[PDB]
Amino acid sequence: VPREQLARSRVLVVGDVMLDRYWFGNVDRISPEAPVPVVHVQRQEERLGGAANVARNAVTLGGQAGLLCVVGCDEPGERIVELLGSSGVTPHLERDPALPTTIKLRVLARQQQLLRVDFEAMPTHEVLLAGLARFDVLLPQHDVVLMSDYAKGGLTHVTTMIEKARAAGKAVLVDPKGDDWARYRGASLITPNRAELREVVGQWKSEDDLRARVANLRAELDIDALLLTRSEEGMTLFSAGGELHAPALAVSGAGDTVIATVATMLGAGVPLVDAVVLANRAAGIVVGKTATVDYDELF
Amino acid sequence: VPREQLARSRVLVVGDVMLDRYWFGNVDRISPEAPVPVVHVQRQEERLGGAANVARNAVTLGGQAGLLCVVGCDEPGERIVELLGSSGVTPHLERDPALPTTIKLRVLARQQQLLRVDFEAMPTHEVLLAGLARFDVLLPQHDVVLMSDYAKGGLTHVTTMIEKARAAGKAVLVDPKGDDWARYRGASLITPNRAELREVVGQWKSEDDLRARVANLRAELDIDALLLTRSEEGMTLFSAGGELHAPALAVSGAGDTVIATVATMLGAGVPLVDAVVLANRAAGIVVGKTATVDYDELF
Ligand SMILES: COc1cccc(OC)c1-c1cnnc(NCc2nc3cc(OCC(=O)O)ccc3s2)n1
Ligand SMILES: COc1cccc(OC)c1-c1cnnc(NCc2nc3cc(OCC(=O)O)ccc3s2)n1
Ligand SMILES: [K+]
Ligand SMILES: [K+]
Repeated sequence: VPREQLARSRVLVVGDVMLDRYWFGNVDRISPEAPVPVVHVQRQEERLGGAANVARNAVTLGGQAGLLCVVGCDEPGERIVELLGSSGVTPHLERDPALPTTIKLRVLARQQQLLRVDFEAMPTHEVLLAGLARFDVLLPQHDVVLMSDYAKGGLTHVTTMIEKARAAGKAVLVDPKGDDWARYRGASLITPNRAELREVVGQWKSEDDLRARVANLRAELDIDALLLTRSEEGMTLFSAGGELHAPALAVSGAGDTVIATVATMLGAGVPLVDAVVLANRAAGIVVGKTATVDYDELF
Repeated sequence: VPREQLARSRVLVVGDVMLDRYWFGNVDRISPEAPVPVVHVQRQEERLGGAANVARNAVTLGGQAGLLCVVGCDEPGERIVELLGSSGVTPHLERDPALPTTIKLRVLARQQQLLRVDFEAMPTHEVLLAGLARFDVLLPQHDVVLMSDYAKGGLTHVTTMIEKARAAGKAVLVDPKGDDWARYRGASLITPNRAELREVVGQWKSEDDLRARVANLRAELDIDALLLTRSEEGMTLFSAGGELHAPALAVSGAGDTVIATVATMLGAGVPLVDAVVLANRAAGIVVGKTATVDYDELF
């Protein structure tokens, strides 16, 4: 794929944005107030998480990406904005002064976690409808929409967003979250892993059992295709015209990398099966480094 | 004491400033990455700590207070500045862009601590000498100096500061920290508790044993008086002209309250024994509420 063909590939990433933050410290003593460790923090690292990382991958492959999401009026909010600007992602953020920007803080010492700390809230109804209005404006400016769900509240109106995108002839990719997929109704492609697929469809016993177990799930959800990631076993694309398997070639943030690759490819006008094939090579690489596959490495 | 007599009582608080911060959250699940709790934080509280709280008490009694200390060029730095301005304390901060502002973060859930997190560093030699220069300028503008030690690095040059203050006929009060008190040499009054006194002087068996155990410690440190706080047993002022005991009348931040009261009183020109007496009443109150005794309650 010419780097100028996918240069005009426009992907609109929509969903839950967050900041993955880490504190590394030393624990030498116990607190005088409680029977708990004391962590003298020596350094802090951070990277874009959630939908933000998904959008990060579309750019490094040579394409363009936009991020429709909600942040708060706080420090991590400012930080995401800065981190977005320095990664090539066009930001389309709604600000909720009452919302804390989603952040997952890990506290570590001796290369071991002691605690995880979350900051998160449900966006106000007012804010969500504002974003939905932005989606209307942003839709025509893009070739494919990517729904990155993390159950934080950003994809409350995903069903509506999907039906608007499909009505404009734009593909809708969904990175799932949870056991309720009724909201993903009408989506072009949905990309769960083996664990994620179960809780919706249950456990199975043969690729012929899994085969039909996927067929009806696609049939009752107006979902045209399902891309099942299987780690060691590779991927399987269940498209109603057939199936396509792709083995590995060699771990974190790989799910973000595969759906971003498929999205940016489709936007570049490359066929689905080819897009899925490329998503496998991109997958085989980021597991060898979070990471973002460049244009030079993929081809 | 007329509220206009102590209105012109000027206390220069010097030492380690910090921010006491608290996170209250809910813990419902275990992290997918580690066998550690996940704390969804719902609210945050904070108050001035260290030397800052000591300076806070001098103002609420009607007097004036100044704070010579070191903060960093960060968020908690800004926060202390704001918290100082809204408490009546004249700030005299040195900024160290390489230093993290000292903060003690408690994470809690279900009214129970899970972890404490510290941010702290040693001030650069350059910064410490800058502050010492400020002390020279600030000394004449005050009636009494208060050394609030927390072993964070702010009182590296305390011995010099003490000998300069005493040379100008200004009292020097010391709130101790640790087993090395050789640095407090030349101080007017030093205010440890029973636990703090031991590690320097060891354990004792009779007020006559403790009596002489204090006498020599005062004699080898050019320290004129020691105010021993004994909780339930009250206080004892060991001044070489005699002793003075003051029983309780009825818990946290009480040590800050007693030494602040003594300091602000001496600055108002009230005698030592009277100042110590008043420090007992101030003590008997804050244990009934951190807290700051007002002028209306003390008298
Ligand atoms: C995250 O991927 C792996 C993880 C473990 C072992 C692996 O194979 C040696 C892989 C791997 C490496 N390269 N290709 C493949 N095959 C296709 C893929 N399987 C997965 C599975 C993924 O997530 C697994 C999960 O969510 O548990 C994410 C991306 C891919 S891409 N799998
Ligand atoms: C912090 O004070 C108390 C703590 C526990 C019981 C108490 O008596 C009922 C007291 C208390 C209350 N009111 N007056 C007094 N007596 C004089 C004082 N003892 C202490 C002891 C202090 O700290 C004790 C420590 O550091 O462990 C701080 C201030 C005073 S003031 N003690
Ligand atoms: K990686
Ligand atoms: K109190």
